[PDB]
Amino acid sequence: KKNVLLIVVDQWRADFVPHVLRADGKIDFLKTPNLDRLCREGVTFRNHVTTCVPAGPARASLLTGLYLMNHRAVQNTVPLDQRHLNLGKALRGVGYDPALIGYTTTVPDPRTTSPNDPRFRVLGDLMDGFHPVGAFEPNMEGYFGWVAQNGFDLPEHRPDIWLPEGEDAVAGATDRPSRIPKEFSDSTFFTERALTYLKGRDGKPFFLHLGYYRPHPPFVASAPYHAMYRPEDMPAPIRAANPDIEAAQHPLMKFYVDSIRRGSFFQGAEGSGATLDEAELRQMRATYCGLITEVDDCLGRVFSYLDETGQWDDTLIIFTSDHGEQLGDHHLLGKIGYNDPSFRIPLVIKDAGENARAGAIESGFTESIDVMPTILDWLGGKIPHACDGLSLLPFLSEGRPQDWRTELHYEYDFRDVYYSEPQSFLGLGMNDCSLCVIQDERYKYVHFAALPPLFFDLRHDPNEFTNLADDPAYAALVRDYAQKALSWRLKHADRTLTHYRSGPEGLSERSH
Amino acid sequence: KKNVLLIVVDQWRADFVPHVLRADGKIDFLKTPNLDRLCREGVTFRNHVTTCVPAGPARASLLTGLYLMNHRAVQNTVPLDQRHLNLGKALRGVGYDPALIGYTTTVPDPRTTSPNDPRFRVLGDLMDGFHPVGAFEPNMEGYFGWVAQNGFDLPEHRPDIWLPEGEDAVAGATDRPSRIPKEFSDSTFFTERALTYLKGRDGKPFFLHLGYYRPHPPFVASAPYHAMYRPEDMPAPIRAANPDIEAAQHPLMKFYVDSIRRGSFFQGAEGSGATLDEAELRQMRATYCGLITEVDDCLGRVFSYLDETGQWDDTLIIFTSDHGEQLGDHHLLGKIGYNDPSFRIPLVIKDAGENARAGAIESGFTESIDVMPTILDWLGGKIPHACDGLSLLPFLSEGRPQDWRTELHYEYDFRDVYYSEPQSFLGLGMNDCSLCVIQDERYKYVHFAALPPLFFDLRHDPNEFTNLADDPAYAALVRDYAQKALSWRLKHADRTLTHYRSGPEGLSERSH
Amino acid sequence: KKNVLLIVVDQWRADFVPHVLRADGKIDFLKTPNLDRLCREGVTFRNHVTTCVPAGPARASLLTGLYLMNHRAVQNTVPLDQRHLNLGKALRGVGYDPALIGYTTTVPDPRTTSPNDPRFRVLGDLMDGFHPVGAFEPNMEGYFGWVAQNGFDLPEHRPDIWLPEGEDAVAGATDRPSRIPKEFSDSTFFTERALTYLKGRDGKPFFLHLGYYRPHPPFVASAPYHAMYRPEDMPAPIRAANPDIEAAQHPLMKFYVDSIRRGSFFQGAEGSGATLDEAELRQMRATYCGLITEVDDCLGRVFSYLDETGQWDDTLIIFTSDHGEQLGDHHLLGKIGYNDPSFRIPLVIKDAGENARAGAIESGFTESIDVMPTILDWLGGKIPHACDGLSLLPFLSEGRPQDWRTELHYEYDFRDVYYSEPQSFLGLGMNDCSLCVIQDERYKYVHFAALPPLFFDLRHDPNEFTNLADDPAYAALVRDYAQKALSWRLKHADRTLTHYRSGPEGLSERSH
Amino acid sequence: KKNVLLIVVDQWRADFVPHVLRADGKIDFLKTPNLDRLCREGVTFRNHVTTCVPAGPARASLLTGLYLMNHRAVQNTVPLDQRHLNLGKALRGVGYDPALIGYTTTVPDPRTTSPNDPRFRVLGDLMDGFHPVGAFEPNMEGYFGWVAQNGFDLPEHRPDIWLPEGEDAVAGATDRPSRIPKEFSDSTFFTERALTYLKGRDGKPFFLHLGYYRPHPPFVASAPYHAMYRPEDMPAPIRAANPDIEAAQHPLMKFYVDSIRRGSFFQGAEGSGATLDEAELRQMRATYCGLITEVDDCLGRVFSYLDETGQWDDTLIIFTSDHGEQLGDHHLLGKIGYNDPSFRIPLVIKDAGENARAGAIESGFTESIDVMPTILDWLGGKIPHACDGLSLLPFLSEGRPQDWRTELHYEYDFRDVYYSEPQSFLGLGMNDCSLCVIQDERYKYVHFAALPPLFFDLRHDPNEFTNLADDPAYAALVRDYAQKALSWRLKHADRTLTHYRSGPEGLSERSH
Repeated sequence: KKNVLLIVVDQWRADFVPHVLRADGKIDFLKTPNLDRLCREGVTFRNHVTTCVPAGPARASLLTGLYLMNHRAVQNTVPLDQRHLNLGKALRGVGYDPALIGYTTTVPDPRTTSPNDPRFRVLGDLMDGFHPVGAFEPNMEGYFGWVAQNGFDLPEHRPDIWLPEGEDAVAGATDRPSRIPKEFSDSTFFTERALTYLKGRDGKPFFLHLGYYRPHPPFVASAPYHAMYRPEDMPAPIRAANPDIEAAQHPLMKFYVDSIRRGSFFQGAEGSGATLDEAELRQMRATYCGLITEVDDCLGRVFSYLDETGQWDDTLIIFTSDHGEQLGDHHLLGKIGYNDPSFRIPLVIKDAGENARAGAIESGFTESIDVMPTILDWLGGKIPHACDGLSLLPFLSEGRPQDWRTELHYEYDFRDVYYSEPQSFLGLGMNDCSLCVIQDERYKYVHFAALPPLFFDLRHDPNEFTNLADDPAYAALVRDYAQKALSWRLKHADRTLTHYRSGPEGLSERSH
Repeated sequence: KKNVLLIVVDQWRADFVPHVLRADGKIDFLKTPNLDRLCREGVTFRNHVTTCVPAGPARASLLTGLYLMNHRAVQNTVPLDQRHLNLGKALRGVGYDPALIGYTTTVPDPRTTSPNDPRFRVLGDLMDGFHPVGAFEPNMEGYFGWVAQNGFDLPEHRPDIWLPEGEDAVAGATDRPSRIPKEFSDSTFFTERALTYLKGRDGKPFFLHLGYYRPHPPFVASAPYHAMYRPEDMPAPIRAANPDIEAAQHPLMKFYVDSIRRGSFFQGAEGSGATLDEAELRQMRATYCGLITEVDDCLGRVFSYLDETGQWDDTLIIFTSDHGEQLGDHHLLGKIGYNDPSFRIPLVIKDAGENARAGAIESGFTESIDVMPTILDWLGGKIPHACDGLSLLPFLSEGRPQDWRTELHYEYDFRDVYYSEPQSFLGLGMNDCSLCVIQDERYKYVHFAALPPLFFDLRHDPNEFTNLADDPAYAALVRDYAQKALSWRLKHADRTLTHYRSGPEGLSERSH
Repeated sequence: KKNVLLIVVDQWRADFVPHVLRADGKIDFLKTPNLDRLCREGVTFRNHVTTCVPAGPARASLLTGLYLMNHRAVQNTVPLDQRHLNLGKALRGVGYDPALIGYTTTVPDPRTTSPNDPRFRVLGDLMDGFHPVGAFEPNMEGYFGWVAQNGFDLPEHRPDIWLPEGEDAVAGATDRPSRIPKEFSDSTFFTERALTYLKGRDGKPFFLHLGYYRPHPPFVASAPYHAMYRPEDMPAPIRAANPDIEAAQHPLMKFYVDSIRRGSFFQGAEGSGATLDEAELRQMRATYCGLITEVDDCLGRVFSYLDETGQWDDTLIIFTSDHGEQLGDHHLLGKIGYNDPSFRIPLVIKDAGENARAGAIESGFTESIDVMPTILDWLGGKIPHACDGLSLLPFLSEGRPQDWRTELHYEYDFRDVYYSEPQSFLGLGMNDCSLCVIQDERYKYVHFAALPPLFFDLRHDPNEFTNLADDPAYAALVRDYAQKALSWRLKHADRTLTHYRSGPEGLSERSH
Repeated sequence: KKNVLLIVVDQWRADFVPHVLRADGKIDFLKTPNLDRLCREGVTFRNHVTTCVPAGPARASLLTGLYLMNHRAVQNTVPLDQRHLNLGKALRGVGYDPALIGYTTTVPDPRTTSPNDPRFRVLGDLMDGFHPVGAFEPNMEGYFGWVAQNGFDLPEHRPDIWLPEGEDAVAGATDRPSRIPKEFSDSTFFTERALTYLKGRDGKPFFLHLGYYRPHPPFVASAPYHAMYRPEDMPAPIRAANPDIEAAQHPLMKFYVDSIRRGSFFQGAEGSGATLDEAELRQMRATYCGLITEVDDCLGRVFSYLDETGQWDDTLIIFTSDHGEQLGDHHLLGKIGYNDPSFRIPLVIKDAGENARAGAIESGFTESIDVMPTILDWLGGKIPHACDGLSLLPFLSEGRPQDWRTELHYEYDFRDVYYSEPQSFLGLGMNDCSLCVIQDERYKYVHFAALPPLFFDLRHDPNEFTNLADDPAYAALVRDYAQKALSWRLKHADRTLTHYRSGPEGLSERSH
């Protein structure tokens, strides 16, 4: 039997992975023993990125194997064209039920449904082609129903379960637990769904997308996770001397430094993200780590079931996140812009049976578009023609292919959506609000469609504080990176039908 | 606020409705206090039929408002063409989430998905366009997972929970409970799903299809429902002197009398349905009533939640079944052929607020195709052009429209499917294995595509034992009924585009 | 090489076929030597019918192999659903270019094109999937352009080329030629298109739909065709003693007797069709025969090219009409209602090489739905599942299959269209304005959806003057015919997906 | 009334436009009095380019308003995805019949038709959505049929009409006429189709795509066009000292210099294009000019009809070409690679009525993608969201918009097709065989996906002989152009659905 468990957490940064911290002789300041098991048994990818943010775009890339340039689900609230083949439909093509827990944050194609469809009132709903066995549901109704049915009385505004405990609590970064017990947390919910699904399968081959919401905000944790980590033990946020000097690097930086609000990160909180002080940021980070360890605890329950039923060694397990989180870096909160911490994400893969490269940490450059092709390759399917990504399976056996990519790529589109509208500030039209990034071990280039470009020397400036793009002494380098990214664009134009040929012998296909 | 609760039970006969029994001065030999509440508050339809059987075809009609002649999902295991507009998609068109609990038994259109799709391994899966919030799942995996997660240990073959209690139990009609406790029954499962969904909604307007599996077989009940009714208190089965004399009426009757097996009705049972004796049939009926009262008990929990939250008077509640059940009538078990008990089904409708016709029992002839138009009319939508059914709303206020139908209609297709293959016995090709029925208070005509027709005088022969179709003295009557059914065929040809017109002023539509 | 020439004339009656007239010892009062060649070399079908009228519906049946009950292009100006597979697309499936001359009178599916599409201003345009190589074009623009480019000056209203010659001419049935020379006639036009297409092919395998407009009205002929036949030599029209006694048979008869206008049949004419006298009707018939012989002359040019290039013996030639013409019968002009002369049409088929049944006249009952399956069978394709018709090829070799149909069937829908609106007169809604007909050598039954039925004894009443349906002594017969037609309905329900099955081994198909 | 005549010639270079030659004080060495009329009455665009070559890709751009990056019809023989809205369908959306003469060289989408479709045996057939009124047809069957029907006897291999006259003629560049009389030329054919269509319209509003094949090769002309121009009077070809020094600039240059054959340009000719001597090249150019003047003569007939019927002042006339022709430049023949002469094309536009800018010559940078939006804007339609081009109408009135593009762009894909397969030579995979170009008055940058880039200083090196891209002193410039092209890529990502938004008020659209 072959099973696939695709664990997709939300908003979990690549530098919050203990196996890699320990590899580099850093303090592993959070605990994730179950993720650590996967790392010991599998391959940990240390230069993995999501190809776009935030959740909608990122999950479109993950679940289609396409760049944002191809999928066009460019922001939350923007439709995903039905024409793209997604992992759910592809899994049906190899005889697998595409069972899904969590959410995909997918807006339907308006050509396919009524303009009155309630799916158009929310950020996104379930992507067509999956089989939902544990949905969050829009407005988290699935979760809240489950809490209510478990007999826990909810407040009148149900997200107020995430206010810190106590009538006197000040909303924001907090050393108080949330107002929801651990047993009724969202992470418990998703886990119970997983266990229910796996028990229903009763040994039959499975695919399961196991989605967790955490550590997405609000940054508040059920007891005792809220108190598990000390703020002084957390890595310091990396940021310029003040928000104004930060914002000076680029107009998009300025937009987000100015506009991000604390209430988008802590339930009920007032004020700007940028004005959080170091102590507050450290508490936030400790809470974030609490959330992370709550997921890991829950994963241990899923893993225990696989072990007890003798399915662990038959399961390909992929752990990843949809995207990262600034976590105060550069005066930002969230997953926006162009900085590494918004895009870099974990990826750990444990093959079936004893893995050839168990415990290895891979520096080859991998992108979230690669995960769908990997899964399909593993299950013996054809990788669709149209995918931009490649299978990672060679990494599990012999290593990085000679001809593998030599740069990481990602994209961000910041056109106006109902809750964040930078266009007027920036002076831009809707189709001119994007950027792409290309990077390697040495240099990072950020190319904006209609704003200035950025270029960082990552050996000297690993935290991206010193734009060099407009320095004449760097002209040849910036040229070279603009040129690599331009080649990337041309190599990734849509491939739907481009292998077909008419000719004297009729319709054919080209394979090379 | 306007809500819709569409309760769809499975295999529940119209003559197992206490309100109607009492109206006709019969003993109401089963208890259904919650259904009785709906009857007291709403309109009970006493001449309602499903337009086809079994579950797949019936639910296609229910959920599209189409005859089988139009929907073509002619048997279980036969695809439903994606072109038909179903209630789920139509509900999205009026801004409602099409939440569904239970199942639809729908085989996908092969033009829309891979031939490898696991949905093609089972009878049917969920119909496209619904939002599942409590699926049985193929092979009842949803249920069995929920049982397992609740900590109940299941047997190795999970349907063996429906063997009668005790190692010594003889499989078949039984006075022993099943091996599943009430708290872990399927009806409990669907109810918990309903309550979870409604609690998640938290007062917001809803549509919910609340599906129950019971009283579908196996005819075994959790304690103490197995013992709730005495076999001597049940209505006697209505059948000919012996199976051979029964089978003589028609070749299709003979097919089913000969082939139906007890193991399709009682878990693990051996032998033919037809050879059950009167005592066995009475026990089966008592068990069936047990199952029915277990549903009604569960409905009381859903209704209690609506009452406690003040939503009862804002909810249109429709109770119906997908089809009926022979229950030993005519030596048959199941939902097959042409007899009234396979097609006649409950229908009770309680409008929002104090109903103008509360407690009324309606004799107007209504068909399951009418339910979708009723729901959409009630929610202020347009009834799609293509529907064969009409809205029932006039019945809730002034009564039967002057121009309402004056005959009931239904259809059955018996072409070969993997578990029941009458073609070779009958001598027929696949496109020649159907019948249609037309009836009124006086006469019933059964027209077969390629076998002999049947005609019953229902005043003299209410139980359809004496075919008159080949009696010359009935030629004018049979003529008249063949002619009504033929007019019916012509009046119901597909209406997808037939209202459109080209002409000098361009494209238009005709409304009358 | 295998070629197919499908010649489709318009409005040509089956009883205007000399080979059959001579077979029955009648005077062959018109000349058609080229059609007579096909008859001598092939099989002439004497009981062929179009399954519906007028041109749009008839050509939908011809070009899809579907009954009107399935195709739903129920009247002129009503869309043809894109879902039906037509002969053009099927021909592409066997590697043939679906070249077409003439017209198909097809209204596009509004779901496929803008509501502003100019194709919605006319009766119909070209059916999707054909390759036009000689279109009439809407409003006959293709023709009129060709005339103008040939240097003939057209009148200001271009159809006035069909006024009889002379300023003093009275419009109507005429012994004067039209105002267009033979060399610039429509039949010359289509022929020149054919020859141009065949010369372009230069021996390569072809399919060609060679459409002629004639003998469709206006009943006026280029010289000397207008004078070729004497009115006294024509068959007398068959009609009741006066229009009122005619109209009494049925309300639909009354509608058409009352409403048909002469200007729909003769350019510029005033007055009712019904009031034409016997002399006028005889002239009309002589003109009609003139038109027919002009087509036959033109066919001789196409046939001469096939002969000179050695392709005759490699070509399957099918000659047929879209429908017939009342030609004064029953006080009617046109193709309407239920009478034999509107539906009965020629069919002659000459196979490649020396035909086994050369010169034979076939009485087996054949329908226009059979022609598409015949063509595809001949070219080695699969007959689509969805076709209602069957291949005629067995008739060319061994004869009528044992299991061939034993009745002829056709349909007419008379719902309101911009130029003919019987609904208010009849008292009917749009979906209640149809009939179907079933007949054999002895009896004819006409079943109306919502009007009275008709039944004729064809041995005693070959011209359908004496309705017997309401005669009690005929109850068993009418019963029997209503019953055959009802079986026909059930046997012909849509077959798109009904051969597919889910089951344990996955998706399969049933072949029998 | 508003009419549109879109004249699309084939293979006509921008520097073969007399009005522009005379404007720049050059000898106008060819005569085109009818094109000159349009120039005197309208606006001549002197910096117009096709966005890709050869014919298939170019006509996809022209007829969709999309870059090659979006349409993906990347080479001849590669399918055009049905999802793109083309001008034919858009014209139906404004109530215009999309009449077309010539050809579109469009390979159908294989998801839409059988793999056996004969349209897959040729380079391309007619694009879906047009109404053909004068097709060349695959293999020019339409033309050759018309010749044959006109009574001209064709040779056994019909393209041998383009061998030079005389049994002794050497195939290649020639001072002999072709073997087809002027009256039976292809340009006469298209013209007769136009006149036939316009006469059929009889004053009603029209759209007509009037396609000419000439001056596409074979470079041989009917008498006396073959002798109309002296070889010594032609502009000299611009090329390096020898083919090897030419080929050294870039591997793609080398491919084409090496592989192009004379038989692709002159009927029956042997040998390489590159080895033609100056005299031969001059003759070729004189023949090419002959072909051009034959088109112009034919246009005068169409224009005469518009004048005689009083429609000239009601017609928007757009004259353009699908692409250019190297004509010996850079040792090349054809439309390949990256040089200006393959991409630069005429564009002249005469508005209805007396034009505000009659006689003006516009230097604003315009691209073939702009033509569809112009036509639709002119006819009062919405420009589709998805178009990459913009309407040119502002140029006809006030001039170049302030915010108009400041660079020209084009693309070439050279992946393997049946007749030209550079991949193995180049060492490339199929999705790595493309380039894009960006240019302005001063500099030209050619960016290859997987080969070296090129950069020209057009003031010093107008004929693109000196690549500077690898010169360090040009690093900042090449950077700047790579960066403009990269911004171009990002600004032109697919726009199908990217204006839609979900949100609290339901589905909406963003306009800015």
